[PDB]
Amino acid sequence: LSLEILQIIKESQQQHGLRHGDFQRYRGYCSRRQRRLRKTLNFKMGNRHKFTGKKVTEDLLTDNRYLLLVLMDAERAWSYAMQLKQEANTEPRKRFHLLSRLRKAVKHAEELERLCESNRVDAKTKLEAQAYTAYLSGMLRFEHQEWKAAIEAFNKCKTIYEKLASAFTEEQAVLYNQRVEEISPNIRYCAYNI
RNA sequence: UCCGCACUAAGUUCGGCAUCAAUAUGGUGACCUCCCGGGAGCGGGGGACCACCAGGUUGCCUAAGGAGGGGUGAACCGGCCCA
Repeated sequence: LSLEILQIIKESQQQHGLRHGDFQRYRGYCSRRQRRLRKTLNFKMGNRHKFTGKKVTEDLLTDNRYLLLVLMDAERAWSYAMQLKQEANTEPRKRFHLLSRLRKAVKHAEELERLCESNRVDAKTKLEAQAYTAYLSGMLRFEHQEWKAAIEAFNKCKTIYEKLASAFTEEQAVLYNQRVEEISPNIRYCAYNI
């Protein structure tokens, strides 16, 4: 139904090491959270000695929790990419795996976006996921030095964030304004690089 | 505050399975094919295909696929230096 992806990710990253710049602990926590969610809802991927490719269909979205699985997959991919960003200063080889991982991060984001097109999901989650996917696509295109698509995605995501902030009270719009302030320097730097 | 309770929500600890590919250059090891010379052992030069290591741009790649570290390397079947 209705979910607050931004609130969940903000409450998760600010309390699991990322508040001071720690990515190993956040990645470990995300992996443990994914494992616990898989065990809790009986979402086993492969049995003993065998593996089967699972899929999140619209029929099983009635639990209002399978969104968190794909969200945590995307968050883990993003954390891995930003972790390799730190170690890419002295290891030039890490960049290829960094980009190969963020390319799958955008795939996870677009999967979580496309699974929300059904009527079982309210209008808030769809718009929030669209903003998240736009931000992720912009980050991906910026990291590959593609400026036009990155700035287009950044414009879309900031427009959605501003509309969402205007839709609510000023007490709760602070987080959306913070996200806008976080993404503005990237847009300005990309424009300056041109 | 007590519960052999129910599920949701985070961590301790121990096992099992699996852990990618293309492109440019150079190198090693098998095998194949063109030559020049020589009274032998052979010497010099050019290519086709496979495996691997280091290492630069990448992906119609996955739930992921480190350019990580170690050991065995066997019966004579990885070669090197070979009494």
